Amino acid sequence: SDDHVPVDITDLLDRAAHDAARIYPDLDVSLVPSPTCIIVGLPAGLRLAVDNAIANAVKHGGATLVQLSAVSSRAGVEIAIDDNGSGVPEGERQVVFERFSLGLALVAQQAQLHGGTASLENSPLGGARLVLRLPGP
Amino acid sequence: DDHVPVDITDLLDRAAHDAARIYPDLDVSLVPSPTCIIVGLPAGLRLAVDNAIANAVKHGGATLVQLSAVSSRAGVEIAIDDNGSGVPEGERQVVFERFSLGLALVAQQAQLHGGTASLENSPLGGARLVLRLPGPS
Amino acid sequence: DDHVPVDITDLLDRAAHDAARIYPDLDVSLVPSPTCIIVGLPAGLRLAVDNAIANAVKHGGATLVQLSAVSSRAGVEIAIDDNGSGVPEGERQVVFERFLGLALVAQQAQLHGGTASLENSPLGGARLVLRLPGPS
Repeated sequence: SDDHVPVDITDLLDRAAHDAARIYPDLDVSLVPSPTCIIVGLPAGLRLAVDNAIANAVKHGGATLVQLSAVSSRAGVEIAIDDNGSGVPEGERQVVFERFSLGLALVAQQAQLHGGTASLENSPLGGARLVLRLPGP
Repeated sequence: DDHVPVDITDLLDRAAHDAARIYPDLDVSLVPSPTCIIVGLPAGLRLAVDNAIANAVKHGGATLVQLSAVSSRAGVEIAIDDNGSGVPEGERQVVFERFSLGLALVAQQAQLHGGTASLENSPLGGARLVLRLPGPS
Repeated sequence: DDHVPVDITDLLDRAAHDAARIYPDLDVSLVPSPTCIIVGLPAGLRLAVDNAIANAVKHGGATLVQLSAVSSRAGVEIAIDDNGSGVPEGERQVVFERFLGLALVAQQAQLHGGTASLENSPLGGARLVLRLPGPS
């Protein structure tokens, strides 16, 4: 907590999409225009969570399209990773957040370390929409 | 585990900055690299890097060192390249079996992370120590 | 082995943050310092820093303490400087033999093949220097 520093979430997502582009040659991955949101947290952990989300979308959902977004509000930030993959069935969302890599346990762990939550929804893109809701500073 | 998210790329950047202060006249830097997060032991990873720089300078007589990290689905390949004397091809194993020219600390850390440490010939002229570490996804 | 990689810098930071909570009317911080990883005993090294701070405050009446780490090829020099009343010159070796009482600090220095000594601090009180050899 004394370990938490300023984190430009939008910048983090931008760099995340860029590095993911180089790792996954199939992949159309981008940050959707978002206002600049700064929170206090653990930049490695938050980047890990995004990396891990993108990695599941591709390795396990077979996504060829991923969209990152950040929406600011008085409560904090809502980070979403949307993909056009096979998705995650409503019935399977729980094991998935308990499983380490389909396994998103790293995401739930980092969400919790930040006082926040990670949840799965369905994406307009066709696959999963993973949502990290982190309290603001 | 006591393993936590580690931004390998930032670790290298700090290592090079700190090394440049200990070793006057050493030209040491992180080469342009994507941000790579793994789960690992930041004190042990930093120490492995520190040890590799120290061996390059103290025993290889290096005046130029470049750190790098290359990311893949498999994880990360960290390299410490130097312009020193190098390690002859027939001598690499003995060097890894020795503590500090001795790189056993490096091998120990690589093994703790489920990866490998090895020596190659550097484009700079001296040794290239490569740590290959599995990713978290 | 008991001795494991220790980020000394991070250790000093945690020590300062916790001390700032424990002692009323204390300004205690880590001064900008490189990351120094040594191999050592984390519980014992933290105890040593904790003990140095406790001595400065409780016995020295310090209201300001600065922790710092300087690295070199030989290892790390950890310093705990204070604005308290200091340690009298005639006491500065013997204090490391007693449990005002710094035996815990000397014990950890020795376990690490290092040294602990006391000098005057630019802040007015004591400067406790702990020099630990590096792992390379």
